[PDB]
Amino acid sequence: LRQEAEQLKNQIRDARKACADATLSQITNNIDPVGRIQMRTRRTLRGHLAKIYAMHWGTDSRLLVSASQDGKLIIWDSYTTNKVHAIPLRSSWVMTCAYAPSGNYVACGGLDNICSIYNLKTREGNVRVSRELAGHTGYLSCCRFLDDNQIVTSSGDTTCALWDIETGQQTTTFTGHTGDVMSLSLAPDTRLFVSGACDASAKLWDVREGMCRQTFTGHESDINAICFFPNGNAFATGSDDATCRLFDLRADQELMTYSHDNIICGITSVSFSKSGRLLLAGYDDFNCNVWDALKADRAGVLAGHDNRVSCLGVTDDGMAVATGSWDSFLKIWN
Amino acid sequence: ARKLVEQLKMEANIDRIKVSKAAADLMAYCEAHAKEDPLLTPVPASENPFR
Amino acid sequence: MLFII
Amino acid sequence: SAGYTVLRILPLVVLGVTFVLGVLGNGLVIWVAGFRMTRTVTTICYLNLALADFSFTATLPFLIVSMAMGEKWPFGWFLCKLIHIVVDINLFGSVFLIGFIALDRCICVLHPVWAQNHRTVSLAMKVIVGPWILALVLTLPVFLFLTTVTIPNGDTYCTFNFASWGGTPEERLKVAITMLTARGIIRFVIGFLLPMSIVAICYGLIAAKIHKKGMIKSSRPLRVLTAVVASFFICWFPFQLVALLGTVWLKEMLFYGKYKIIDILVNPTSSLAFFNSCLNPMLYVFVGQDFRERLIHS
Amino acid sequence: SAEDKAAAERSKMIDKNLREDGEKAAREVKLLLLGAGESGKNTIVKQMKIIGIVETHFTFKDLHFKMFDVGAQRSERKKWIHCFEGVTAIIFCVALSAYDLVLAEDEEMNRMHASMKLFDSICNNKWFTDTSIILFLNKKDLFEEKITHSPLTICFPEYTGANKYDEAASYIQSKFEDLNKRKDTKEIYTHFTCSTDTKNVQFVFDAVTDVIIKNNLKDCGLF
Repeated sequence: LRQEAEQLKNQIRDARKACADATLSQITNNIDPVGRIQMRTRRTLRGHLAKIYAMHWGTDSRLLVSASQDGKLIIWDSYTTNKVHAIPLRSSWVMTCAYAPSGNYVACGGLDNICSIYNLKTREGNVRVSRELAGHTGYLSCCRFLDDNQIVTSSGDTTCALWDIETGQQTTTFTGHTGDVMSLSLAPDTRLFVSGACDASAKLWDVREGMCRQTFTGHESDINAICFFPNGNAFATGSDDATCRLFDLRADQELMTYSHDNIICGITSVSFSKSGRLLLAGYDDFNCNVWDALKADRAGVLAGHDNRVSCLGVTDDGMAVATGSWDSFLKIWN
Repeated sequence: ARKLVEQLKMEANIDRIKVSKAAADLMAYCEAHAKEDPLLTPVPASENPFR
Repeated sequence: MLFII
Repeated sequence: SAGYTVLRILPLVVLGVTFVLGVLGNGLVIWVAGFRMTRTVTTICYLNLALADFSFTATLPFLIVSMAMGEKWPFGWFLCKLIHIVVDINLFGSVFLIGFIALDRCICVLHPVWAQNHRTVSLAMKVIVGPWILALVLTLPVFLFLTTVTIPNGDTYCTFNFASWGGTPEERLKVAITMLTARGIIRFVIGFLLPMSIVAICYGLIAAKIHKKGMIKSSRPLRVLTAVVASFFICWFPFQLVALLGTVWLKEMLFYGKYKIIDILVNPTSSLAFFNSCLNPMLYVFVGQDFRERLIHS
Repeated sequence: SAEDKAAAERSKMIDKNLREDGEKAAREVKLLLLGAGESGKNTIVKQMKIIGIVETHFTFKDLHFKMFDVGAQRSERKKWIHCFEGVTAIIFCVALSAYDLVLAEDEEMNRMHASMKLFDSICNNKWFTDTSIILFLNKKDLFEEKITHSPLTICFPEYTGANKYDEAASYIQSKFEDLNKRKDTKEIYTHFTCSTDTKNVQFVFDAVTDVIIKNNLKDCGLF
């Protein structure tokens, strides 16, 4: 078993060499470069009094949810900087937040090991605790809503599990990681998802089957960010080694690396534009960098955050890119 | 041990499309959707809800 | 404050 | 005399450098603290002090050009009233804000529990705008009893006039002298004795507590405390002392003029007080490490 | 527009509630506990439990404390240790009678050395470069009788002698303080867990009061 396991691992690399014919950057040299992108802070959301760790963009491209360790979950009207709701969290130690695609539920999680879903469509008018998902021994790092009924939550206990809000119990549990899971992203068809863990490995998970469909090992440090390409056939992971790596699901290859010499700080959050050409990744150097997903050329900078940027999200319509940092402000870019 | 080997064998039998084909296919998606990317192609302030 | 006479 | 000529020219350059330094420092302090970091009670006090000093130094060149020509006021009555009112309000507010910062630091040191619990932003705004109300109350005589007076020679000096209020030369003179004495007493007591006693006691108790509890890991805190106290004293005490000496002997000065040294000694003391006002942003705000870091990052 | 005004008025009402709640959140002392392996963390909270992360909130001498326990967090510490950047103080618990004891997970590494490694990590942590540490040495009653049977040669070979409670506790306390590489900015308030009433919480109140003074003077430019 041990003898063949080493050869099996080499077999993946051996089959990778035959697949590795031409790099993504080599083919895309002839394409027209994006150039320089000038994004200005259109709106600054000043409603938090503590460090902000995660945000999620709504499907309507109007309402976004922001999570900070102040004990409050705020629904932001990004168009007019209006606070739709101010959810008082039972546990202030929240590091992730989710917004339902329908828009009726928001889920927050953190070191309390409980993923609490909140109902924004209460008849009385005040947000109440709809559910409290218990069953994770490790800290909740990222939660994403497949729909109103099902949610997938990544935890620090090395296992990410799929949950049912109505049932309140784990529908299935995904295992196979080594380090603590930090980031999770859902596919457009919600039939697949990936989880970034501390072992510098990205695992492709099948929601229905519940087993690791595919494993990617190209990073060198803790993977804190991950996000699929809009087409769903590729994804980019942001790790602590200051390198964004693009992986192809259909190729089992490291497509190309987005790294620079001027950056040595880790990567907190990554995301893609509507077309997926602009890979906007947050960093620990107090500013965000826009990366060309096809040539690794830095196409812009989103400096202006007083503290370290932790969350960065691209809205579905592509109107804006909201970046939140530890200075308790959210900045709306364009 | 046994669980790790089984997971490795499951991913070993998958179909690995050549990276050259994957790279070309990935670029095709960006070309088609570049016309509707506000970040790549800025639109006038009338279209932008953010002034 | 000012000494004005 | 050569010495008297220097004694008159020196206040001009003193107020010039005072205006430049005050405007620069107050603008930097406002732009940094009031817009590029979170609101704090100490931050609120710093913005109040910076605004008072900036509003004072904004009108400083008018006083500079007024005393450049023997206290003549080249501008109109309304402008003289506005500038004098603004200067008096800003000076009283700045002194009251120095006293309030001393009191707030004393409260934070002696009773940290009360500062942790009962010291909030809204209460800070109320108790920081209260001193502005006190400054307006003390400036009310400048609001009322100040008009422009033109001498027969053609020169104009907008000083305190009492023809309308009195209506009788003896009664007008009596009202003038009693109001001037009351103004001098109020300036000496509320302007100087009230804050200086507060500043000395408050900073003294902080030094006493920090020495008893042994938080002194460096000489910098003691240097900052003694710098604040010494600057405030050596700047305001000469001016208030000269004003008190002038007010107590004002009958002789107006009737005969036995003590003419006060008339030429007011200007250097006022210059030193204005220098204190302009150095307040450097002495109070720039000492903090967070503000310096924000400024160098800017 | 009337419709936007109603929506805007809701934001102002929400903004009013946020600052009032922020005042209540900023008037309470936040404390973090570290050190597992029967180090006395559970013992400490018992005397100060008058009123995921185990959060307890008690008020002593009109000062509100809000303690946090991360013992149940068995994952990587550095992935979430930055969440506590800004706490008033860190209450570290060390079992005095642990030099002879060995960790259950690893029988080749001393339990006492493990406590120093974790204590040194948070002293050298970038997120706690200025936060004072209220170090607590627990089980002093159990330590004063175990000191005679077993010397410090098992844990500290470089021990001169004087196997007594007074001498050994000071050496153990001094060893922990030597791990504080950021001197002149972090003050370690070492204490022995006393069974007397109100004495254990009094030291925490006194230590937090000193930290509050230092924090207040730092923000006003005095420090």
